[PDB]
Amino acid sequence: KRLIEAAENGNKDRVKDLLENGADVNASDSDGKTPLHLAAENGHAKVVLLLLEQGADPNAKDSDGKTPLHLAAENGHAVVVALLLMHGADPNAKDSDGKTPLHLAAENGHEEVVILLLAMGADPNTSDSDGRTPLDLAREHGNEEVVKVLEDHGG
Amino acid sequence: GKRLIEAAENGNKDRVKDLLENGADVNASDSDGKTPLHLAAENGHAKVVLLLLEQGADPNAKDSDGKTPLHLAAENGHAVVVALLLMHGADPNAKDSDGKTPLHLAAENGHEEVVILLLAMGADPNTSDSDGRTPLDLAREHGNEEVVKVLEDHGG
Repeated sequence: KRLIEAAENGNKDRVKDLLENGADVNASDSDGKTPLHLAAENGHAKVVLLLLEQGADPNAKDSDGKTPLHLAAENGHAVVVALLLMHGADPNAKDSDGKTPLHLAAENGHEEVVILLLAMGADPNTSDSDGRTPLDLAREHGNEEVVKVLEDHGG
Repeated sequence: GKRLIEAAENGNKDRVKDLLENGADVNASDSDGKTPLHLAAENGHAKVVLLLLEQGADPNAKDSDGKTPLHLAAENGHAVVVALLLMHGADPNAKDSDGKTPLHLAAENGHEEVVILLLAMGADPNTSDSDGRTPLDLAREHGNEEVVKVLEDHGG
């Protein structure tokens, strides 16, 4: 409960003391949001690492089917994405719109995140609910470097 | 091999791919022991780094200074490159000729994101270089306060 708000604002000290007091590393909000979802979304890499080493699930799905990897990828938090991938976050997990972390990174033009996801086996040809691939979204965004990266990985 | 090294240094992914298709050795070395992966990691060419790694480039190949591509990427603060190298098994505790690990080089140059990634992959925060200095001593010496705190929190 308090741990979720402490991970959200990137308050590492308050996160550390709440788990020392016995707070569940995998505690969930009414929206299925865990402390790892919010720290990942907000780009708090140090908090993300502490949560991961304490056993936080990098594949926990919220009510939108989004994992902390979806949220970090969407926001272009490259270091956070790398930390999640290192701890076994699925780069092909689909949200409620059928979008993988790669679809969200490509849509928002996050080249570094796209590279990291592809390196960890993200399928560049996965179709979302509208039948669109991350390449289709990268072309809609217009960043030609992301377009090129996806094309080079068999997109 | 020589053409592959310069192309990897320039970040020319298409020329790198063309040379590998023509039979260029992924692990070709210069007279200084620098491989195409050493130069692509040093110059921060993440896309070239990924292509080289998937084609079998050694992330632990040592140059004449005992530096691996991880040392060079960590020293220059290339976070994405560091993450790519770590994913492919680069040793975060490898020592160069000065006894410095990539963590010593990252801490010396104030590269906080690189330090976080190295620590996450098991880099020992208390390794001593040839002068008996730890990454914390080097982070302190060069006034890198953000790096100092991170190292202290990881048992430094």
